[PDB]
Order: sequence, then structure tokens, then C-alpha cells
Amino acid sequence: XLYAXLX
Amino acid sequence: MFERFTDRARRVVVLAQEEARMLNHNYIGTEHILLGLIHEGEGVAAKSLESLGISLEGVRSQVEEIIGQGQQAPSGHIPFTPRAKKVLELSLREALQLGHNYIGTEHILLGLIREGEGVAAQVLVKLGAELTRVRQQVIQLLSGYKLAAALE
Ligand SMILES: [Cl-]
Ligand SMILES: [Cl-]
Ligand SMILES: [Cl-]
Ligand SMILES: [Cl-]
Ligand code: NA
Ligand code: NA
Ligand code: NA
Ligand code: NA
Repeated sequence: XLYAXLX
Repeated sequence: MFERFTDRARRVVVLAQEEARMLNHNYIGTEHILLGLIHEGEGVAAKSLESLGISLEGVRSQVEEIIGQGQQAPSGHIPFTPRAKKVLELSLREALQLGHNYIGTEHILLGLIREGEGVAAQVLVKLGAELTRVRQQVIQLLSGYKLAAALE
């Protein structure tokens, strides 16, 4: 969170 | 925040990334969030979209016709578009405004509708699911079997 995937 | 996402809502994000990859797209946009919601298949969001006649293959076809298939499949994580980030932030806002302590597929779709201006929104309208109707279908499921399940 909040970039890509579950990040 | 992803810590508050249900397991199913986390799967939506993972599937959104797979859907972007299969289309050879280098960002996960709202259109891929939409594909992930449908692909997940079992939550409130998937049920609401199916009830309005929206299908996985129809959305995939529209994305290919609107954006175009990309040229090489990306590797690694695929970054969110700015609008997809806004939609995921709005999913948290939608849950908070309803008084909820979790983020489910319902809230991702509510956030997508609330933003209302990207490729997913364009595709939904073109395929016959007005945004206000998508929202209504979601809320009706929340008021029905989801509330029933919580009371039991
Ligand atoms: Cl998080
Ligand atoms: Cl299909
Ligand atoms: Cl959920
Ligand atoms: Cl959109
Ligand atoms: Na949107
Ligand atoms: Na319009
Ligand atoms: Na219609
Ligand atoms: Na209509």
C-alpha cells in the first residue's frame, strides 16, 4: 500500500 | 489499507494484477480492478456485476477494444494507475462512511463507482451497467444476506 500488488 | 482487506478483497487485487499482465498492460488501472472483481467470482461485487449482465469476457473484450492489447507482458509487480490508487483509497473511505471495520469486495466496487470517471466506468456504462445501478445492487446485497449473516 499504495504502490503495486499488496504494497 | 490492505491490512483491513478481507482475504477475498486481497484476492481481487492479486487477480487485477494477473489481468493486467495477461493484457500486456504496464499499469493496473480501474479496468483491471474491475476484471479482478469479476474474476474473484464469489463476493458481493462479482454477484452485483453478474446481476447486471456484465461478464469477464465482455469486459476483457472491451478493454482490448478501448486500450488495445499491449506488446510485451510485464514482469514483476505491476504499479497502480493514479486512478486505481484513488479507487483503493475510496474503498477505505466507503467502509468508514458505512461504519464498517473491514474492506471487502463490496467496498472496492463502491470506491470504483464513487470515482466514476475511468476506464472501468466507461466499460460498465458501454456494457449496460449504469454506475448508480451497480451501487444499488451492492447496497441491496449488503442490506440482505450480508446483514443476515452478521446477525446470526
Ligand atoms: Cl496496508
Ligand atoms: Cl465470461
Ligand atoms: Cl469480501
Ligand atoms: Cl473507472
Ligand atoms: Na473509477
Ligand atoms: Na456520463
Ligand atoms: Na441497459
Ligand atoms: Na438502463
